[PDB]
Amino acid sequence: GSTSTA
Repeated sequence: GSTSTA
């Protein structure tokens, strides 16, 4: 799993 925001 991965989650990234910007």
